[PDB]
Amino acid sequence: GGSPTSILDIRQGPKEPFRDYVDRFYKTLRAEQASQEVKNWMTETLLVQNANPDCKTILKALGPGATLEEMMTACQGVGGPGHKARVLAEAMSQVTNTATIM
Amino acid sequence: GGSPTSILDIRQGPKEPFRDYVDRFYKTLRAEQASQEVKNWMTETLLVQNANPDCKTILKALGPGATLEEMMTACQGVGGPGHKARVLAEAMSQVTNTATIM
Amino acid sequence: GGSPTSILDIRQGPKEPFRDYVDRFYKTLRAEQASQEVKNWMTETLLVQNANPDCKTILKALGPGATLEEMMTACQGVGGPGHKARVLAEAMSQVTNTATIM
Amino acid sequence: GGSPTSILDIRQGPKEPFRDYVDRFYKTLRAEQASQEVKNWMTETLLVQNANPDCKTILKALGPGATLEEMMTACQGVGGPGHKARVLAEAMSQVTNTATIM
Amino acid sequence: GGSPTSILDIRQGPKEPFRDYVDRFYKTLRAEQASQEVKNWMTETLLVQNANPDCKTILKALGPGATLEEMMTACQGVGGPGHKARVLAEAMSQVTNTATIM
Amino acid sequence: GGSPTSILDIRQGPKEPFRDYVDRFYKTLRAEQASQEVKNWMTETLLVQNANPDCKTILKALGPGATLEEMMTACQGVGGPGHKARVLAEAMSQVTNTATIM
Ligand SMILES: O=P(O)(O)O[C@H]1[C@H](OP(=O)(O)O)[C@@H](OP(=O)(O)O)[C@H](OP(=O)(O)O)[C@@H](OP(=O)(O)O)[C@H]1OP(=O)(O)O
Repeated sequence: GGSPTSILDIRQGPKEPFRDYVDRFYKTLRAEQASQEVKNWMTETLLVQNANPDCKTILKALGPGATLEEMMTACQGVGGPGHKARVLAEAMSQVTNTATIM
Repeated sequence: GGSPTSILDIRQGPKEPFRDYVDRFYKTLRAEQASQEVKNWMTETLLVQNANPDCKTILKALGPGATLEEMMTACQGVGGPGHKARVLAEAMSQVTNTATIM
Repeated sequence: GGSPTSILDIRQGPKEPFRDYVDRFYKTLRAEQASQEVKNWMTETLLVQNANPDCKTILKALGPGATLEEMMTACQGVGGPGHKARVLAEAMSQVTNTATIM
Repeated sequence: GGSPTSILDIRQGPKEPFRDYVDRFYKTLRAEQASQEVKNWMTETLLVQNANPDCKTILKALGPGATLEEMMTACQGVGGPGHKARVLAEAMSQVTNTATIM
Repeated sequence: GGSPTSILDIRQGPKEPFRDYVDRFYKTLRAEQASQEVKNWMTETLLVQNANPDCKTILKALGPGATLEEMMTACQGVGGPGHKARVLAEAMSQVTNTATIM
Repeated sequence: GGSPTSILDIRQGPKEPFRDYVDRFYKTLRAEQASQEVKNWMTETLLVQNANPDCKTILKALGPGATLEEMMTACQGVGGPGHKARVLAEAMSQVTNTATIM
């Protein structure tokens, strides 16, 4: 499901922010020789799924229609204390209130 | 919204400290050819809004129109045991008293 | 057996991402002059096992059938806020309820 | 209030240890063209104030009159488990007992 | 007894992977001139004792009489979420239930 | 409290391992023109106190009679889970039980 260099073998490091992830997302796409429309929805589906579950959760959180920028800001912070500062608090409240998960 | 290398793109990384983000910001603002008043407010609107939810929200935390010193000290602590530490024990207290959020 | 430079000796770094470790494994694997199928069943048997208990455990966790992509998506979650948030989330309440372990 | 390269613009990176930040301060101070006395008092009034709220709170904590060595010893520990750990332990207990803050 | 570089000094960077440390042990062991066997038992007695108190601890948990491989399977989990996660949960529940220690 | 480059000015980075620090110090000590004996009297008191509050305290923690074997063997874990697993496992029991400190 994606050969080396192909935008399909492109993924946001588990810790890689969206801002860092995104840059290369398209650099490796440019490596892929696909029409814009071919790469377009790829630019979309490959980006988000391969965008590190912290971001995917955010991206999905931003609700569809999100802009590469909107997701970018929310999932950009993914990586440094910018986002993590908050996630430690929420992850913490993810267990305190939501400890029971079914 | 925001072209590459523009002060608009300029986004304090999450971990990106204010003194750091702020340093490349203005170096970058210098790079975008804008009028004085244009850079004058970009220096503002792009510095606080795209200032990494930690620093950014800090500026807003300090209170709007915050003196560069107020956002600087407050955000110049972003990335160190000075501020980062505050986030570890404090967010921890956001879930202690403020865990119930609606 | 499984001395250095062998896909056997190929163990995802403790923190080496499935995206990297897979590359390492697949880089040291190619370096390993094994039959194609041999590499493939190593890719199947060695990978899952010598893949960093975080990814490794996941591999088994996704349940058999995990395409290289499934173990990839699941083991790609591992390494940052995406998954770490969760590991922290469970290791925390596993201790709370599941503290009693026999 | 403080131009670039001036000791006024000199600020201990949040994580920047005092040992590193002191060098950058004085190295930069050398760069700043201020009388020996003017540099000497910057060395005092600037070094402390722009010394990373962590080392900065340590300087005051050591108590005014702290010899550069005193702030150095205490503010040198800033940046690693040396100080960061102590902070984790103190901040940790600052929320346990001191959580109520007015 | 045991000066720098001599395997005796050979120690796992506490965060250093067992695999790397071990490589350092063995890479440097080769550097420490001994009888074939002498280097080997060092490989045993020194490695466990000087391999990151966590791995040092794992090894004992790996079963006195641990093979270099077994500990390799476990200590490899060190330096990674494999262990960072596990330690977090255990230290977490040990203090909670086992808080009273005598 | 020690001139630059002198073994007196030799200080284990707050994160600097004792292994690295012990090595920095001894090289620096050789650089430090302390008599053959003075270096030995330096290698003793300086090495213990300037070696990063984490080790430094450990050195005292090992209790008097701590030979390089004790401080190196303890302060070795400094930097990662070896020494630190204790910092995180015990801190948990240092604040929970010992939070009240007078
Ligand atoms: O110990 P690791 O699992 O390898 O985590 C490290 C560790 O961070 P923590 O303070 O959270 O433990 C580093 O700090 P030190 O071990 O050197 O103290 C830190 O880097 P800084 O020193 O610059 O704060 C770095 O975080 P990062 O590089 O993201 O800023 C992070 O590594 P990972 O999160 O990538 O595992």
